[PDB]
Amino acid sequence: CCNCSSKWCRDHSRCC
Repeated sequence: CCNCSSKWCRDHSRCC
């Protein structure tokens, strides 16, 4: 799933 570490992944998607 989306990686919380990522800045864009968290900025657009929510942390797993």
